[PDB]
Amino acid sequence: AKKVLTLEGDLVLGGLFPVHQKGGPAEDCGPVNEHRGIQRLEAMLFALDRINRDPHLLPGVRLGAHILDSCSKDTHALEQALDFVRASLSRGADGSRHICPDGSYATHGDAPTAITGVIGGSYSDVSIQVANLLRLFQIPQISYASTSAKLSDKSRYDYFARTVPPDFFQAKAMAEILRFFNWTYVSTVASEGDYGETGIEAFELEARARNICVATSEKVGRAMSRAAFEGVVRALLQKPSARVAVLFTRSEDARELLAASQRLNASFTWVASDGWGALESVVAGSEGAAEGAITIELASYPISDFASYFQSLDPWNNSRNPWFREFWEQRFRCSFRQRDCAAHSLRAVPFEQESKIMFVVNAVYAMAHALHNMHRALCPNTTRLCDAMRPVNGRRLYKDFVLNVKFDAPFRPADTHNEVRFDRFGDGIGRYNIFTYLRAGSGRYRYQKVGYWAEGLTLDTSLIPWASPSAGPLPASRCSEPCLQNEVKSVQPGEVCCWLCIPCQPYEYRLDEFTCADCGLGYWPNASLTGCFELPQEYIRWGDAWAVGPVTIACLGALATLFVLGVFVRHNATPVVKAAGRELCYILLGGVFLCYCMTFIFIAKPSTAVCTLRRLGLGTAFSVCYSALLTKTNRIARASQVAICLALISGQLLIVVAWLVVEAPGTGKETAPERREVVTLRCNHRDASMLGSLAYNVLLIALCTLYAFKTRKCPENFNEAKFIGFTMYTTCIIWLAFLPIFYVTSSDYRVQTTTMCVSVSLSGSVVLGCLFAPKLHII
Amino acid sequence: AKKVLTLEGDLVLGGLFPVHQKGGPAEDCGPVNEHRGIQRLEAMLFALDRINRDPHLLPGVRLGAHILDSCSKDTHALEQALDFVRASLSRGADGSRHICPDGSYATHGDAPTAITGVIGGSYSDVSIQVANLLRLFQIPQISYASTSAKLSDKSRYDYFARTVPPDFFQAKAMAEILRFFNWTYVSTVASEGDYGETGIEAFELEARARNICVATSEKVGRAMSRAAFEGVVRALLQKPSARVAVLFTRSEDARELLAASQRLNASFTWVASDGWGALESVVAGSEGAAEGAITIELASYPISDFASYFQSLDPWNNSRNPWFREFWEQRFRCSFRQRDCAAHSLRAVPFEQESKIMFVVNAVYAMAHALHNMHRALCPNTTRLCDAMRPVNGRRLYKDFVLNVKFDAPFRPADTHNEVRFDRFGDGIGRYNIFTYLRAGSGRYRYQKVGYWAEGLTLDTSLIPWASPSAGPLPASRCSEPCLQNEVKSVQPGEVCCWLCIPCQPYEYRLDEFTCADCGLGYWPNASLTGCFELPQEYIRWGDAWAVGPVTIACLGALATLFVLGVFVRHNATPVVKAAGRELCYILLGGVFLCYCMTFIFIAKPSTAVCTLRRLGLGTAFSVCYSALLTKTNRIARASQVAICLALISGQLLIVVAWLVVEAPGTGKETAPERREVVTLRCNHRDASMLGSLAYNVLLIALCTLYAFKTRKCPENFNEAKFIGFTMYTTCIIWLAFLPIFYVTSSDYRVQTTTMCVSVSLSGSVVLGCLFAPKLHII
Amino acid sequence: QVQLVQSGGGLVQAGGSLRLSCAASVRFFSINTMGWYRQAPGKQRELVADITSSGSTNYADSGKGRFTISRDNAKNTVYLQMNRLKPEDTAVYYCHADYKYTTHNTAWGQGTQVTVSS
Amino acid sequence: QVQLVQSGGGLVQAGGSLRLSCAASVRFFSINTMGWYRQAPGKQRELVADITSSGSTNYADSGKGRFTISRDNAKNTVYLQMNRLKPEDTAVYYCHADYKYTTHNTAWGQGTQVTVSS
Ligand SMILES: N[C@@]1(C(=O)O)CC[C@H]2[C@H](C(=O)O)[C@H]21
Ligand SMILES: N[C@@]1(C(=O)O)CC[C@H]2[C@H](C(=O)O)[C@H]21
Repeated sequence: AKKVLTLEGDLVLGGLFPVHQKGGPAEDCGPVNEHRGIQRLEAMLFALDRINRDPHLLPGVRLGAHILDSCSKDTHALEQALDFVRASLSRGADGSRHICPDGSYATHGDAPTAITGVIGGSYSDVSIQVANLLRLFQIPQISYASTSAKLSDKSRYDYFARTVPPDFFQAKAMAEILRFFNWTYVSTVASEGDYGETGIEAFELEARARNICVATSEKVGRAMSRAAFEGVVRALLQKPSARVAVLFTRSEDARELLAASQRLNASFTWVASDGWGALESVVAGSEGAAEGAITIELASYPISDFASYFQSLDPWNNSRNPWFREFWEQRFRCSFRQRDCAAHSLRAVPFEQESKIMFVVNAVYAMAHALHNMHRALCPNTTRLCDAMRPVNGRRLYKDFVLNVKFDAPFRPADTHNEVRFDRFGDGIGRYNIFTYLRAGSGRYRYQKVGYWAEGLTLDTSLIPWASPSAGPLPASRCSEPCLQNEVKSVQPGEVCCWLCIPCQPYEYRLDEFTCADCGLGYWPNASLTGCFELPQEYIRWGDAWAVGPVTIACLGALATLFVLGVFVRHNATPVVKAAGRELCYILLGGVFLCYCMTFIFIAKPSTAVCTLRRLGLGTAFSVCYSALLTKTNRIARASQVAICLALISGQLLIVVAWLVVEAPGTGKETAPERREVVTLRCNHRDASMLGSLAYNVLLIALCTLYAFKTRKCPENFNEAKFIGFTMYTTCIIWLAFLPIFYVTSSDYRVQTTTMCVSVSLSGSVVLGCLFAPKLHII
Repeated sequence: AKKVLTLEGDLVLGGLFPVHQKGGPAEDCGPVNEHRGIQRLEAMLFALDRINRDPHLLPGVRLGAHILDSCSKDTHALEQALDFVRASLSRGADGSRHICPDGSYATHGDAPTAITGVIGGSYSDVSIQVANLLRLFQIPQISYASTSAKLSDKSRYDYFARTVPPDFFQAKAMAEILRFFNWTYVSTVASEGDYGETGIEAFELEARARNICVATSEKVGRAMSRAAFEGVVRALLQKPSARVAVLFTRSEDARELLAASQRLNASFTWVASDGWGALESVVAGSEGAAEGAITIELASYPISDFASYFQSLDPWNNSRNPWFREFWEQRFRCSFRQRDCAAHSLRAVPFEQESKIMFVVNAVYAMAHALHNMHRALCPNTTRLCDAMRPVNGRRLYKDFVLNVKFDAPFRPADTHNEVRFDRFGDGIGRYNIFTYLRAGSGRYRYQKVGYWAEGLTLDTSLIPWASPSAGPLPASRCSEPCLQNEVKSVQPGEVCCWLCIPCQPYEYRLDEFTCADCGLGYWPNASLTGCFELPQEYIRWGDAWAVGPVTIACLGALATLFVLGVFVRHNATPVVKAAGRELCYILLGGVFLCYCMTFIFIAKPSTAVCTLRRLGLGTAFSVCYSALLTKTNRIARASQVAICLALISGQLLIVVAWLVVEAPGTGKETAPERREVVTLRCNHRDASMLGSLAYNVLLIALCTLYAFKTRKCPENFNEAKFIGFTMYTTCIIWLAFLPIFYVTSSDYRVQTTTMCVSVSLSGSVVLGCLFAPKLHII
Repeated sequence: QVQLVQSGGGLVQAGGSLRLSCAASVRFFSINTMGWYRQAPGKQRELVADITSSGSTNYADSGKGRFTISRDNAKNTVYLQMNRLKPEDTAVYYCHADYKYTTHNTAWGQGTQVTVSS
Repeated sequence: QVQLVQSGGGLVQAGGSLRLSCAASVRFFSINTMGWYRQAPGKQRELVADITSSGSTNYADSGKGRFTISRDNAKNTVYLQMNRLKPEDTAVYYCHADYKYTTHNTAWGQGTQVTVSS
C-alpha cells in the first residue's frame, strides 16, 4: 500500500516530498530520509498551520494539504502525482456526463479534491519529470530545492516558478572558489539525470572562462553499488595530480562516494554542489575522508519557530503524518510492535535544521500570497469561498499572481531584511554560503562558515585550517609544477591549461613568455640588470696566471741587456772600443730599448688604440735587425759611417711607411665566434696586412743575409767577424724556423701572443749574445 | 483547431507522427514535413489497411487508428497524446460512477476509444517525454525512429520496445568510419536533447577507445536561427585542422547547418548520424556545402507495394488524412481555395521513399502479431471480439507477447530473408548503411551505397570520389602532420591524441618512441644498417690534401742526402777522406737512412700496433745525433775509434732500453671527446712517458753539449772542427726551441704529424749541411 | 535562458514611418548576435535584419538599403526603422538573440502585429 | 545496457549447501565488478560478495571465511555457495554488475528468496 498525507481544507494545496530516500532493486524506496524528507515535510505542515492561523492571509478560505512521496525517483513520483492531474481530468471528462443528477455539477460519490496549487520536486530530475505532467493540466508548480539549469526557460517548463537560483550562479561560485585557491588541474564527478550534466557543463564553461581545465569527468547512475563507487575512486586516483574533486552528486551519492574513498585510503579535497550541504548523514562513517572539504549551499538562515515545532513532536499526537511513525522507528532504532520507545523524546536528542527549510516556507507563503491576490482580484467583496473560485486557471494565476510576488520573508531574523520575490525567469536570488569540514571540537565535527558568494565571492582563510599559513601550504592540484623560470622555458602546445618546461639553449636567457630571448650579440645570459649581462673584460687581457713567468724572464733579460750595454759604452776608453764607430753602439742601444718597449707594451698595454702602434712596434723590432744586417753588409761591401747610418735610417723609414700604408685603420669587427661563452674584443680589422708586412720584412732580411753570405771572410776584422756572421746566419735560421710556429697558432688570441713573446725574447737573447761576444773576448 | 486522424475499428491503435516540422516562435508548428511526416503516416495507413485485409492476421477484429501530430516538439506531442491516457483514465475513474445506468458499463454519451497499443515517438526527446505518460497508464509503446541510448534500460522506460538499434552501434560505426580514414583531430556538433548528448558521449567513448580525440564539442538548441548556425560554423572554423565535423543533429537542423556553412564558404567533410539520412530537403540549396559528405543510415530496403500505394494518392479520395490537403498545397505550391492544382498528380513527379518507412510498417505488424498472441492467450476458441479482450493490461502483453515477437519481415525482397524480432532489451538489430554525397550525374546529385556496418565495418573506396586515388589524397583532419621521423622526435605531453615534434640532438638518432637513441659511444648517428652508422676512418689518417707538399719535400731531401752520402763514401780514395775513420761514415749513413724511414713512415703507417715502434724510432733518430755529439766530445777529449763506437752503441742501447721501460703497453683508450662529429682512434695509452723520455734525452744532449763546448778550439783537426761544433750547437738550440711548441701543440693530433715531419726534415737538413760542409770544402 | 520583449507595433499608413524596439535582460550572458525575423502562421521564417555585434550587419533581399537597424549594448536593445511598406508586410516580425552557454541557443520573443492600409 | 538474471533459490535446512547462479550478456561492455548484496524490503542493503574479475574479493564482516564465490568470464557468470546457514539469513540476495559506459552504471537482477527452518 501507499501513504498519502491528507489534510482537509477549503483550498487543497498539493505537495510532493521525498520522505523516502533511494531504495534498492527490491522496492521503489527503502529507508526513510530524516533530513530531506521529514524536516521539509514538517516545515510545510507548520507553514500551512501558520497560514491557516494567520488573520492577515486567507482569513476565510482554508488551505488543505495533499502530500505524496517521490522515493527520490522519477517514475514513482509520476505514478504518485498522477492523482493531482486525475482530480482535474475527472472534472474535465464529466462535462458530458450529465443525465440523471444535473448538468455541470455531476458527482459520483468520490470526487478528488482539485489541486489548484502544488509545490515539490526537490530533485531536479523529479522536477522536470513532473513539470510536464503539471503543465499538461494547467497546474502551476513552485519548487524549493531543484536548481536545474534547464528549468529557467519558459518554452518547455512554462508552469514552473522555483524559489531557488539556477545552476549558473552555483557553477560561477565553484569556479571562483577554484580560482581563489589557484586550482588548475581539476577532476569532476557527475550524476545521471539533468542536474549533474547541466552543472558539469556550466562548470566547464566557467572553468574555460577562468583558464581552468578538467582532465576527466566522472558520472554515476541511479542504481549504484559500493563496487562502482570504489571503481570511480580508483579511476580518479589514476592521475595523482588531481588533488581536487568537483562533485555534483546528491546526499546519499556523496555519502557512498566518501565511503568508497575512505575504504581505498584515498586523500582528496572535496568541493561539491548544494547536494552535500551541511548534512551530517552524508559525512557519517567517513569523517576522515571528508577532512578539509569545501561545500557550497544556498543562502539560508535557521528558523526558531520551526525548530520549536519540530522538537515538540511525538508519533501519538502527530497522527496526520503517515511516515512519522516509521521515521521514529528508523531514527530511534526501535519498533512500535514491542512498545519500547514510547518514552523517547526528541527534545533530548540534538536537532539539526535543514538549510532548505526557509525555501519551502517561502514557497508556501508565496503560493498563499498568490491565492490571496487571486481572491482579491476576482471576488474582493466576500471573504469566504466565492463562486469565482470554482474554475481555477493556471495560466492567469501563474502569469499575473505567481510571478508578481514581493513580500517580506516570514520568520526572518530582525537583524536583516530579507524579501522573497520572483525574477523575470521565475527563479530565486543568487546567494550562497560556504562551509568547510574541520576539527573545530576535540572529537566532534561540524560546519563553519568560511565565506559567501553574492554577485562576488568573499572568503577568509583564518577559519580554514588547511588554507591557514600555520598548517603550511594549501593543497593545490596542478598538472605541472611551476619550474625555475630563470633557465627553464615552457613550451606552448595546443592547450591553454597544461604545459611542460625544458631548459632552452644555455647562451640565451628566458625573457619572453614563449621563447628564450637572445638579448643580442656579445652579451652573456644572466639576470644582472634586466635580461642578461655584458662582460667587457675581454679587451683587458692582462691575465698571466701561468704566462707571467716568461714575461718576467724577458723583462729581466732586457734589464740585464741594458746593464751590460751601459757598462760597455762606459768602457769606450779601451783601445778595442776605439776601433769601432760611435753609431753602431747607439743604434744597438736603440734596438735594445725598442725590444724593452716591445715587452712592456705586450705585458700591460690594452688593444683599444694600441694595435696599430703594436704593428709599428713589430716593424721597428724587425727594422733593428734589418739595420744591423745592412751595416754588416755595407762594411763588408767596401763618411762611411754617416752613409751607413743614413742608409739604415732610410731603410727603416721605408719599412715603417710601407707598414703604415698597407694597413687601413677602418671600422668593423667580428661580433662573436661559434662559441658563445666568451665574447671577443680583438683587432678584427685586417690580419692580412700585418701578415704581408711580416712576410716583406722576412724577405728583405733574407735578401740582406744572402748579400752578406757572399763574403764569408773579413780580413779587416779579427776572429769576431766569423762569430758575427754565424750569429746573423743563426738568427735568420731561427726566424725562418719559428715562422711556422707563428703560423700554426693562428686560431685564437691567447696563443698568438705567447709565441710572438717567445720569438722576441729569443731575438733579444741573440742580440745580447752578439753584443757580449766582444765583451767576453775582451773580458 | 487541431486535426485528429480517426479510423474506425474494433481495436483502435494509437499513433504519434511528426507530420509538421519545427515551427517558429509564433505557433507550435508551421510548415508540414514531406519525407518524415507524410511518408511515414501513409506507411502506417498502408500497413493497417493490409493487416485489416489479411486473413492470416486478425481476421475477426478490425484494427482502428487514432493518429496525432507531434509538431517535432515535446510539449505539443504530450498535449496531443494526452487523449491516449484520457481514454483509460475516464474508465478508471468511472468505477464509482454507477447509480442510474449500470454498475460497470457506465456510459456518458461520449466514451473515448481505449488505446491498447500505441506506436510513435520518431524523435528521441519526444519518445522519452511520451514514454513516461504511456507507462503511467499501462500503455505499451513501440518506436520506429528513436535510437536514444537512455531508452535501453527497463527501469525507467519499462513500456518501450523500439524496432531500431540504439545509439551504441551507431557510435561504434562512426568510430570505425573515422578510424578507417585515419581521422584523429575531430570536431563534433550536437543538439539540445537526449539524442545529441548520449550520441556525443558514446562517440567520445569510442574515440578514446580508438586513440581519437575531439577538441571542442558544439551544441544547438530547439529554437534556432541562421545567425546562431553561422556562429557555430565560425567557431568550428577557429581551428583550421578541424576538417571533419561529426553531426548528431536533426534533419532540418543539418539543413540549416549546411546553409550556414555554404553562406560562410566553409568547406568540411561532413559525417553525420541517422538524422541526415538520404533526404533531399536537407541538402536542398546547399549542394556545394554537402559535397563529399559521409552519412550513416539505418539498414532497410524500399517497399514496392507502399510506393505504388503512395503514388496513387489524391486529396479527394484520401479524405481520412486531415493533413493530406495541406501537404498537397505545400508540395505543389498551390492553394485549394483557387481550385487550380486539381489536375496535378503524384505519379508524374518522382517519389523518393524514406529509408525508415518499412521500419514502422514492421512495428505495426509486430503490434498486430502481439494482438494475435492475445487471441491465442485468452479466447482461442472464438474469432471475433471476445469478452476477455475488454480489460487490456499492458504489463502482461508487453512482458509475454510484445517482447516475444519473431516473424518474417513483411514486404521483404525474395533475395534476402529478413526477420523482425525483439532482443533482450526490446531494441532492433544493429546494422547500418553508408551514403556519400557525390556528383554521379551530370548536374544532379544522389546518394550511393559505399559500405555497411553489421558487427564490423566494410567499405570500398572505388565508389567514394575523394577517397579514390584518382582525386588525390583524401581529406584528413589531424592536429599535427607527421614530421620526418629520421631527425625529428615527438614529445609525449599529458595527452594521447596530439603531439609536437622537434629535432633532437644532432649526435643522437631517433630509434625509440620517446627519446632519440644515443647510438652508443664513438658511432655516428645515421640510418645506414639498422639504427646508425660507424666510421672507423679515424685510424686511417693518410689525408695529405694540403700536407703532401712538406712530406714530399722531406722525402726529396732525404733522397738527395742518400745520394750525396753515397757519392761521398764512394770518394774515399781522396787524401782528405783517408784522414777520418770509416765508422763515422757508417753511423751517419745509418742515421740518414733512419730519418728517411721516419719520413716515409709518418704517413703510411697505421696507428693500431705501430705507436710503440714509432716511439722507438724517434728514440733512435734522436740517438743518431746523440752518438754524433758523443763522438765529437770524445775525439776532442783526448782502439780509439772502436772505443768511441762502443760507447755510442752503449748509449743508444741504454736510451732505447729506458724508452721501452718507461712506456707500458697496456690497454684502454679514450672513448670520445666533447665534440661528437668525428671519432678518435688514437694511442691514448701513455704520452707522459713519451714526453718524459724526450725530456731525458734533451737533458743528456744538453749535458753532452755543455761538456763539449769547453774545447771549442781543436788543433788536431782543421777548420771542419769549428764547423761541426757550430752545427751541433745550432741543432741543440733549434731542439730546445722546438721543445716548448712540441709540448704545447700536443692538444691537436692533426698538427702532430705535421710538426713531427717539420722537425725531422729540419734535423735532416742540418745533418745534410754538416756532412756537405767538408764536401763543399773539397769541392 | 532569456526572452525578448518587443514594442512599437500597430497600424500605419503605407509608406509611413514605423519603428520597432526589441530588448532583453542580459543576465551575464555573452550575447553574440541579435537580429529580426518575419514569418506567418503555418509558414517558414525569413531573416530581415541581423547584426554581428562587430560593426557588420546583414539584411534581407528586399532590404538592401532601407530597413536600417541599430543596436545599443548599454541596454542590449535593437531598433529598426521602416520607411516604405507594401501591403505584403502583414506578417508578424520577430526578433531573436544569440547567446552561447554550452547550448548556442537562440531566444525569441512574443508577436506584435503590424498592419498597413492602402 | 545489460540486465542480470539470477537463479537457484531453493529451500534447504540450516547447515546445508545451496547455489546461487547469476548471469548476464556482454554487449561489448567491460564489466568492472560482479557482486552480491543482501537486502530486505524497507531496509538498507548490505554487501556480501564482490569479484573484480582479477582475483580480488571482499565479503561481509561476519562472512570473511565462509561464503565462497566464483566468477567466470567465459559466460560472464557468478556463483555463490551457501554452506553455513543462520536463522537470520532471510533477506533477499540480489546480484549486480558494474559496467562503465560514460556512467559507471550498475545493473541489478531479480533476486531469489531463501528460507531456513529449525
Ligand atoms: N541539488 C539538488 C537539486 O535538485 O537541485 C539535487 C540533489 C538535492 C538537493 C536537496 O535539497 O535535496 C537537491
Ligand atoms: N535519429 C532521430 C532519433 O530520434 O533517433 C533524431 C532525429 C531523427 C530520425 C528520424 O527518423 O526522424 C530520428
